[PDB]
Amino acid sequence: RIQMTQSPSSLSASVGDRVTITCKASQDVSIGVAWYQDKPGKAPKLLIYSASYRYTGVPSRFSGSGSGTDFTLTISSLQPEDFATYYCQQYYIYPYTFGQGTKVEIKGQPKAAPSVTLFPPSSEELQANKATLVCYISDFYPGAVTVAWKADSSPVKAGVETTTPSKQSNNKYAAWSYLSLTPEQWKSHRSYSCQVTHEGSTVEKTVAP
Amino acid sequence: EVQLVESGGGLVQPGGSLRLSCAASGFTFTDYTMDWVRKAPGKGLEWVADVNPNSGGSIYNQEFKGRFTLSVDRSKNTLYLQMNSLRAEDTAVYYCARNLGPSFYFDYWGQGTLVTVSSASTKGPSVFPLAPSSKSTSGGTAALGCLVKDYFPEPVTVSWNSGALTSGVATGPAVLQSSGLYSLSSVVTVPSSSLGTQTYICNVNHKPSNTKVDKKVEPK
Ligand SMILES: [Mg+2]
Repeated sequence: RIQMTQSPSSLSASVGDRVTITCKASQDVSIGVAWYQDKPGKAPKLLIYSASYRYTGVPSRFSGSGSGTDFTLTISSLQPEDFATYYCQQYYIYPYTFGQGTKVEIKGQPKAAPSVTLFPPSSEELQANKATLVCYISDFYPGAVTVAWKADSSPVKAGVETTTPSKQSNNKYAAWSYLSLTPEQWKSHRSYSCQVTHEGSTVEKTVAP
Repeated sequence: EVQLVESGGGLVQPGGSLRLSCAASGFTFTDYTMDWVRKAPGKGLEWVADVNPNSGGSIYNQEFKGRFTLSVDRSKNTLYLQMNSLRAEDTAVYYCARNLGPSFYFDYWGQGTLVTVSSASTKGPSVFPLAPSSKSTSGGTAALGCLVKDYFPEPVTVSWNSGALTSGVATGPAVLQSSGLYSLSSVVTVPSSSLGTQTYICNVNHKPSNTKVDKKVEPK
């Protein structure tokens, strides 16, 4: 029955920017609203309760406001460590509905071209009749890349899987791409390459049996 | 401080049953209300159930009534969530949490446990070394790693040297392959001279198959 409609779906803002996230309750919930911060791999952390009360340890750049139906979470001066998904929740009326979340990303941080490390198939894997090349892409910003693979000089698209870039630190991303081959395909070419495009420029690494 | 520790996650077949537990410490267990809250992929947070550790009386969200049972063991400060008639839609990270009185906001949370509801079999990983060499060395820093292939369900965890090695470690999210199995890798960068003086071992834990693998990664 009761809904908590949170907005926007996501936002990207620079370090030092003021960011605002809103939530609309479908009925009057007075000040019975809480806000949480959720980072990948970690449990949600309580930031705010009673709509505007900051929990122990929470930096003062976080503030909440509103009462009745309209609620706002404000971050006055966005910091790199604020990269997370934020959730509103109303907590008095069953079933204590959470909003759908707002993903906050940081833009405008120093740009960095990727490093590319390409690992050949291990001898153990080849002996198990399998082969995987692992392309490890690191220390890049912003966190968008595209990956292309080559067998000798020509494109290979079969057998490729690539991760979505993950933030490794307050400032850099990593990503992985995998090329699955047969041991015969691996051994029969002069080389294979992983070519990473980042902001219109490429870094390519090559391996050979 | 306050601690909440879950156990019980893993793979369950559709229609099956699974019991989670939460071990609480660092507060008067009977002074508070205990909860479970879940986070499904793509979906946000959903409160599941709460229990009064005194009476044992429980309240459930609509979709869990008659299906889930919350219970407590006062003597070992432990809460039990018994889940029956599970569906693919119940795949989620399950958290135990704490609230006070009629304010159902949660100041303390457990670490979460991932429950995957699927008709596929569990499958432990095949772990292969990604050997350091001159070809993976740049500016005197060598990259080495481990490739954790073909497992199901998530998750796997990876540490290095039993947790003694943490700086320069990058452990990637998993990829889902066409085979329906996951793979991930962990890569660590270290000084080239350390390849002769330090042993490097990746410690892989795949709790859903009760499998641990410690793979020595040797230079080649
Ligand atoms: Mg999290």
